[PDB]
Order: sequence, then structure tokens, then C-alpha cells
Amino acid sequence: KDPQEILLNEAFVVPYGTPLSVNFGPTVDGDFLTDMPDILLELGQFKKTQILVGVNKDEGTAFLVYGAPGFSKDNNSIITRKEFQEGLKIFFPGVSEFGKESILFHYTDWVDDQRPEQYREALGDVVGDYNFICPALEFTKKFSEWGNNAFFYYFEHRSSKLPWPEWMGVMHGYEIEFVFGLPLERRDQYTKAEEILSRSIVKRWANFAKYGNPQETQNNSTSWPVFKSTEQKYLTLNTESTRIMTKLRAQQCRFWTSFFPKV
Amino acid sequence: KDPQEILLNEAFVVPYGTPLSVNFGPTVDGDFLTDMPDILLELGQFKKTQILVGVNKDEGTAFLVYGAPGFSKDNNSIITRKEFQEGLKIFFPGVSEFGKESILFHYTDWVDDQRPEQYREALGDVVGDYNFICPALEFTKKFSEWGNNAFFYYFEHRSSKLPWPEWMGVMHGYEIEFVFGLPLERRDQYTKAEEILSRSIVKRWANFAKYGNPQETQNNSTSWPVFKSTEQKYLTLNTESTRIMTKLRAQQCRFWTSFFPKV
Amino acid sequence: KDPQEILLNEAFVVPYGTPLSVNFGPTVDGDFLTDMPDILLELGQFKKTQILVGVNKDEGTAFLVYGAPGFSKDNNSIITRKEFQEGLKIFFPGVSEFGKESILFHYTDWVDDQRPEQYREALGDVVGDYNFICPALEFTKKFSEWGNNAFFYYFEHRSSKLPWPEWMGVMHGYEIEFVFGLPLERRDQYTKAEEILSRSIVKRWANFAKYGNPQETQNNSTSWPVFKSTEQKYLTLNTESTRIMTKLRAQQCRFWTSFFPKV
Ligand SMILES: *[C@@H]1O[C@H](CO[C@H]2O[C@@H](C)[C@@H](O)[C@@H](O)[C@@H]2O)[C@@H](O[C@@H]2O[C@H](CO)[C@@H](O)[C@H](O)[C@H]2NC(C)=O)[C@H](O)[C@H]1NC(C)=O
Ligand SMILES: *[C@@H]1O[C@H](CO[C@H]2O[C@@H](C)[C@@H](O)[C@@H](O)[C@@H]2O)[C@@H](O[C@@H]2O[C@H](CO)[C@@H](O)[C@H](O)[C@H]2NC(C)=O)[C@H](O)[C@H]1NC(C)=O
Ligand SMILES: *[C@@H]1O[C@H](CO[C@H]2O[C@@H](C)[C@@H](O)[C@@H](O)[C@@H]2O)[C@@H](O[C@@H]2O[C@H](CO)[C@@H](O)[C@H](O)[C@H]2NC(C)=O)[C@H](O)[C@H]1NC(C)=O
Ligand SMILES: *[C@@H]1O[C@H](CO)[C@@H](O)[C@H](O)[C@H]1NC(C)=O
Ligand SMILES: *[C@@H]1O[C@H](CO)[C@@H](O)[C@H](O)[C@H]1NC(C)=O
Ligand SMILES: *[C@@H]1O[C@H](CO)[C@@H](O)[C@H](O)[C@H]1NC(C)=O
Ligand SMILES: [Cl-]
Ligand SMILES: [Cl-]
Ligand SMILES: [Cl-]
Ligand SMILES: [Cl-]
Ligand SMILES: [Cl-]
Ligand SMILES: [Cl-]
Ligand SMILES: [Cl-]
Ligand SMILES: [Cl-]
Ligand SMILES: [Cl-]
Ligand SMILES: [K+]
Ligand SMILES: [K+]
Ligand SMILES: [K+]
Ligand SMILES: [K+]
Ligand SMILES: [K+]
Ligand SMILES: [K+]
Repeated sequence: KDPQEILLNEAFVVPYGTPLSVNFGPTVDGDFLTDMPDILLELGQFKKTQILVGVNKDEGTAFLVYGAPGFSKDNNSIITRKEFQEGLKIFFPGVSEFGKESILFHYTDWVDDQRPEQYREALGDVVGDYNFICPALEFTKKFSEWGNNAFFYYFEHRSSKLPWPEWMGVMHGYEIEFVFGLPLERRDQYTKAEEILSRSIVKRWANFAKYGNPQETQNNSTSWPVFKSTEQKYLTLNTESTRIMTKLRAQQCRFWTSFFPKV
Repeated sequence: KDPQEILLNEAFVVPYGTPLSVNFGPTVDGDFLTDMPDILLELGQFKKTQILVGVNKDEGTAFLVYGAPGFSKDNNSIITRKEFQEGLKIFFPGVSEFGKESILFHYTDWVDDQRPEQYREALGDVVGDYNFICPALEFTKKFSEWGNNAFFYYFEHRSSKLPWPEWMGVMHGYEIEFVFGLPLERRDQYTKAEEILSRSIVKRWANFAKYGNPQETQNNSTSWPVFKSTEQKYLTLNTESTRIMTKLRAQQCRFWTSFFPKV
Repeated sequence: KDPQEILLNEAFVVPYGTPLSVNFGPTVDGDFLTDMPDILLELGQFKKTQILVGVNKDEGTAFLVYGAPGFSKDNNSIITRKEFQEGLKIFFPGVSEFGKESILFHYTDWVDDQRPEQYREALGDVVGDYNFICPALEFTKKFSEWGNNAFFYYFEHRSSKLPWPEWMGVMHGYEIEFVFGLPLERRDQYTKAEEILSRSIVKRWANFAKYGNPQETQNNSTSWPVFKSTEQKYLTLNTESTRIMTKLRAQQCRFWTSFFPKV
């Protein structure tokens, strides 16, 4: 077959896709991957070395405009309860009714004003916590239980040049340009504070690669503590103040990690 | 003398007052107070029991409009470096030039954009950290070193009905109405979220008085951990999310507590 | 160029030198030195082995007669406050006025008699603590935090044959002849007690090189304890009594190490 014909048909090999559909991805091949990876991770079979792991504040939002009803990059995407329910259908196509109600339940006990943005925000969190944040935090706990140093960050700066709308917040993919040092180029219309954040991140990544320890040691910076099961400290990355915090998304991940998999 | 004549002359018994002038306050009388209290605190001579201690996010701002030049409750109070320097004169009347430059130094290493509000914000912090926040945190460390449980909070909600302007933030005195439960009165034009914050605070204060432990135990609330020297955990009080944080104002209080007193 | 012409011009490559001017010294070349060394030290990138580190009691004095006003090797160098201030100019040429006042402040709170030698002594200490003693003690703490044994000494014997005057005390460079065993030569007009001190030092250095442990094990000598962050024990070297002491120059080094670098 010519390549186009393979590509054109890729989208349909699946009965129903989601916006995060991975039609063709990694498998347990007996070669690159000798067993189910959940089992390797659990039983400590992996390279012993240091890791640096992190997530952005609004991982799930990018995906809502590729299919969830009531969403648009061109308006404020205030959605109703019903639209929320329909969005869960779109993101959780093979899940029992009870599976879906349980998500609705975990994410809609409002605190508390009847804010119009309640449902729009809950859907972004749902998508981001299940698909990105809770699996990242779970890999870091399990990896670190076998003795190696790990460091965990939570990126909460929204690029001043972001072409997406405000409601989508600190989006998935939009730390990359900080890590690669784009805002160090003064000609580029990023702010002074963005220049400084990128410089500090670039230093911490570089020190991690060279020395295994993602510190910025010269400019009175906050020390990045190791992530240990038990305390679960992480470092926030932002323009205002860098903070040491504990137990990211603790209630949400208990839901995704210990209950949802049974469903 | 008639009372008016005593009152009229109270303001002048002092060569130069500040907006926080306490012309007539507590003294070491040999009776109520048997020694200099700094010495009692240091050497562990005080009632052994539990304490609950806290501060508001912008303690110092209320005072800037009673004398600092360039300030007004009726505009945004953008001040220059020079006006800052003059404000230090107003707040630190008996202090050497070097004493004042040292404050300027600690508080004006900008991060970093040349934001117009830099000087206005630094002056509020200066006034609040010296007069309220660092002495509160220091009393709590010293008290807790002798064995008793202590709990520390940082109140960061600005009342929706605050008649003062926005720049003044979470002002000194404006937690009181939350503690006394004014926003529980639905007729009063506070928001739903304010109602819930006040209800939770009132419960925590009440449980502290009855049981010595300022927990809200029924509504999946964040546990308030004891404040210990070493970890120095505190609880944030706000409408969005309640957090456990460590070492409030650590760099600023090291300045006020260990250096400024020598000056 | 002929060598003389390079040498003649070396002194002027610098806008203003101090008596400790190092016009041409080590650099981060990418070769011998792969990164800024403060960063290597902080992050534990160095040979892991034992170290022996120390300083003399009056490191800074030798330098005062190469430029500080009011100093002379031929008189008692009683200087005034003003001369002190001028000496700080000579030793701290690129430092802000505030930087200089802060030194004056740390070093001139007299205890307390108005002794005429107050200013002369404070200037020697200033020069010695900043340039030699606090950096030595800081390298030893940081080195030892990564697990290796370290030993720290404070040499306080003034050679009986010292051609410099008395006020200059236990000068920089004048332990060397003890380490190399010059006073073991009985023909040389050093005292009996100096002979014994040199013999003990030579033994301790030799045992350190051979065995990693700078003990003198045969003559009922004081054991030299390892220097650990936390306790910070050191050994004094003198003719009368050898002592174990803690936290050399603790108040002065807190000044040089944690505050002065910001200035
Ligand atoms: C925000 O936009 C969405 C997205 O759909 C629309 O895109 C808009 C920018 C709009 O101008 C229109 O061209 C396009 O249909 C709106 O969702 C749509 O809602 C309308 C109701 O009139 C329905 O016809 C559609 O079913 C629905 N489309 C999808 C894909 O869900 C949404 O109402 C709007 N919300 C606002 C302004 O809050
Ligand atoms: C904000 O207001 C201050 C306060 O002083 C003024 O109050 C204003 C609301 C104003 O309308 C006027 O009635 C009153 O004087 C301003 O500070 C003043 O600045 C002016 C410069 O024109 C000086 O004349 C005064 O010295 C000074 N007063 C004091 C007490 O400091 C300030 O300039 C203004 N700032 C803004 C708009 O950013
Ligand atoms: C100690 O000596 C200094 C050094 O300067 C002088 O050296 C002396 C030994 C002296 O005999 C003279 O030959 C030479 O000038 C004295 O400092 C000098 O003070 C004089 C005041 O008469 C000034 O003329 C100089 O500015 C100053 N020189 C320098 C280089 O600073 C100092 O007064 C003297 N102190 C004593 C005796 O306590
Ligand atoms: C450290 O120093 C200055 C700010 O005072 C700045 O130019 C530089 O970017 C900082 N370095 C890092 C790695 O953040
Ligand atoms: C607990 O329960 C409900 C919210 O579900 C609320 O009415 C009440 O105020 C809460 N109680 C406290 C003490 O916060
Ligand atoms: C030990 O013994 C004698 C003194 O009793 C002396 O001659 C010798 O120098 C001492 N040795 C050392 C290494 O100090
Ligand atoms: Cl329903
Ligand atoms: Cl490790
Ligand atoms: Cl915690
Ligand atoms: Cl200035
Ligand atoms: Cl108790
Ligand atoms: Cl911490
Ligand atoms: Cl003076
Ligand atoms: Cl060792
Ligand atoms: Cl001690
Ligand atoms: K968040
Ligand atoms: K459930
Ligand atoms: K704050
Ligand atoms: K200072
Ligand atoms: K000494
Ligand atoms: K200082």
C-alpha cells in the first residue's frame, strides 16, 4: 500500500476514538518490553538512577475542543451538567454507566457558589488528572520506593504569548518552550519575568543532567527536595514565587488510582 | 484635669509618632509583668497550654494611608523609590540611615519586570512583616519549643464587601468578621463561598476552645497540623483551597528577627 | 614581547588593585575546570577522600602594611575610626557605601573599654576573616557534608624569631616553617617548646598522609576529632595546650558567608 492509504485508514481501526486516541502505540512485544510494564514497575525491575518528573496545571483543557460538546476555543465554553455528562461519554467510551456516574460524583461536589464555570472546569480536571497527573505521580512514588532520588515539579505559568483562550489556562505542551529557553531571546515578545523563569528552569534541567540534582545554587533559590513516598514534596514553577508543597491532587488521585481501575 | 485635656495632649508626648504609635501601652510594672517579657518567653516562664496564632496576608497596608507620602485610599498609590525612602522615614523615625538602607536593600531586589507597583507593595510588606507577621511567627516558635501544641494560620481572603480599595488587599482587621460569623447571615450581601469559609473558621475556633485542636472533622477538611520548630507548618485560610505550607516569610523574618534588632 | 614588558604591565590591567590583587588567576576554562567551582562544591562533584584544612590566628595583618593608611611595620599602628574607613576603601574597592558601612557595623561594636588598638585589630580581622578563615571553614563544611572525614586546625603560635612586629601577631605564612620542621634544627635559635610543637605537627601531617588520620598516638596527645557540620570541632595548635574547640568565628562567618555576598 502507499503510505496515504495506510494513514487514511488508521483513524477507523478503532470502534470509537477519543481525542486522546492512540490507535497504534507501544505493546508488550517480548523484546523491547519483556513483561506488562505495570508489573516491572511494581516489582522494581528498571534502571536504578535519578528521575525528574512533572506536570502542568491544566493538562486536560487542550483536549476539550476536539470533541466535547459546548466547547470552543472562540468563547468561554460555559457548559451545563448535561453537556458534562456527554463529555464523559466522549472521553470514556467503553466505561459502564456506574463508572461514569462515579466520576460525576467525585468531581461535582461544588464548593460551592453556583459559579457558571463549574462544569467547564471539572471536565478539564477530569481529563487531565486521569490521563496525565495521577499516572505521573504514581510512577514517581513507585520508582522512588526502590531507593533512588526523584524530583517532582508542578508548572503553573501561562505563556504571555499563548494563542489559545484564557479559560484553557496552563495548557498541556506549553512548558516546552520554557525548558528549551525560547524566552531567553529578548527579541521575542515574552516578558522580563518569563525570561527569568526560563533561565532558572534551563539551569535546573542542566544541573540535573550533569549532577543529578536539579538545584539553581547561585541566586538564593528555593531548594528542590527529593520526592519520597510518605512526604511527597514537589516544587511549583511560576513567575511569582517558587514553593515547596505536598501531596499534589491527593483526593483526586486516590480516586483514579485505587478505585477507577476496578470499575 | 478633665478627660478631654488628657486626650488632646496624648498625641504630643512623643517627639515623632508613626501611624502605629502606641503612646501609652504595657510596661514592666513589677506586678502584672514581673520581668522583661522577651526574657520570660525565652526562658520558658509562661502558662503551659495550647495556642492558636495567625496573620492576614496584607497586615501593613491599612497604615500606609495615615501618613506615607504618595498613598491614597482613592487611587492606585503607585509610588516612586524616593517616596518609598520617605515612607521608611515615617515608619522608622529613630533608626540610623544604615538601618533604613538595610531595609531598602532587603526589600527592593526586584523579581524583576519593572512593574510600577513594586515600591507600593514593598512598603506594605515592610510595615506588615516588621510589626505583625515576624513577631507572631517568632512568639509561636518560642512558645512551642517548651512542649505545647501550637497551630498557625495565614488568612488570605479579601472580604467581597471591603470598602477599602483593591491595592490594599487582605487587610489587617478583616478576618474578625469571619471569626464572629457575620457572613453566616444570608441577608448580608456576602457570597456563598464566604458563608462556607466563615462556617468552617467558626467550627475550627470552637473545636480549639472546647478540645484544644482546631479541626473541622465532618466535611473532608484539610487537617491543621501542629506548628513545630523545625518544620513550621501552617494552614492557609481562603475560599478556594485550604493548604498546608511551611516556613512563612522565611527570608523576611530572618532579616527582621536576627539582624534588624542589632541596628 | 620580552618577559619584562609583560610583567611591568601586569599591575595596571586592573582599574584599582588591593594588596591581595590576583590580576591573573584560575578561570573556568571548560578544561581543568568544567563549571563554576562554587556549583561543583555545592552539588558534590569532587574527589571523595579525606582532607586536612586550617588557618592562622592573624591571617589579615601582613596585608595592612601594603597600603592601609596609618599602618607601619615600624610602629604600633594605632589607627582612628577614619583611617579604618579609608582602609575598607583600600580593601573593598568595588563595594557599595552600604556594603562598607555593613562591615564597619559588624566589626565595631566594641567590648568595650576604649582601648586604642580597637580599630587596628578590627581591620586585621576583617581582612583575614573575609579572605582566608571564613572561606576555609565554608569549604570544609561543604566538603564534609558528602560523607568524607575532614580535620580542621587553628594555628596560634607566633614564631620566636618573627622579624615582623608584635602587633601583627600569628601571621599568614608563618606556620609553614613548623610544618617543614625547621625548628627541629637545634642550631637555629628557636625555643625548646617550638622544637616540640614542630615535631608534633610533622608527625600529625605524616600520619595524615600515610593513614588518613592526623593523630600523634604515642605521647598522650589530644585526639584530633573529625570536623562535621553540626558540631564543627577543630584542634588548636600552640606551644602551651592543645584544645578541642567548636564553631570558629561563628558570628563573623555568618556575616561573610550569608550576608556579604548579596551586597
Ligand atoms: C460556544 O461555541 C460552541 C461551539 O459551536 C459553535 O462555535 C461557535 C463559536 C458558534 O458561533 C457556531 O458557529 C458553532 O456552532 C457553541 O456550541 C454549539 O452550540 C450551538 C447552540 O446554538 C449548537 O448549535 C451546537 O450543537 C454547539 N456545537 C458544538 C460542536 O458543540 C456554544 O453554544 C457556544 N457557547 C457560548 C457562547 O457560551
Ligand atoms: C494619589 O493621591 C495622592 C494623595 O494626595 C491627594 O489625594 C488625591 C486623591 C488628590 O486628588 C489630591 O486631592 C490630594 O493632594 C497623591 O499624592 C499627592 O500628590 C500630589 C502631586 O500632585 C502632591 O501635591 C502631594 O504632595 C501628595 N499628597 C500626599 C499626602 O502625599 C498622588 O499623587 C496620587 N497618585 C496617583 C493618582 O497615582
Ligand atoms: C606609624 O607610621 C605611619 C607610616 O608612615 C610613616 O612611617 C613612619 C615610621 C614615619 O616615621 C614616617 O617616616 C612615614 O611617613 C604613620 O603614618 C603616616 O602618618 C603621618 C602623620 O605624620 C602622615 O604624614 C602619613 O600620611 C602617614 N603615612 C601613611 C603611609 O599612612 C603613622 O602616623 C605612625 N603611627 C604611630 C607612631 O602611631
Ligand atoms: C542570576 O543572577 C542574575 C540576577 O541577579 C541573572 O541575570 C541570572 O539570570 C541569574 N541566573 C540564573 C541561572 O537564574
Ligand atoms: C458541612 O456540611 C454542609 C455542606 O455539605 C454545610 O451545610 C455545613 O456548613 C458544613 N459544616 C461545616 C462546619 O463547615
Ligand atoms: C615523644 O617523646 C619524647 C618526649 O617525651 C620526644 O622526644 C618526642 O619528640 C615525642 N614525639 C613526638 C612525635 O612528638
Ligand atoms: Cl442528574
Ligand atoms: Cl540515588
Ligand atoms: Cl502534609
Ligand atoms: Cl538611590
Ligand atoms: Cl499539649
Ligand atoms: Cl520545607
Ligand atoms: Cl561616623
Ligand atoms: Cl572516609
Ligand atoms: Cl558548642
Ligand atoms: K490547582
Ligand atoms: K466510588
Ligand atoms: K503572599
Ligand atoms: K544586613
Ligand atoms: K582569636
Ligand atoms: K547586614
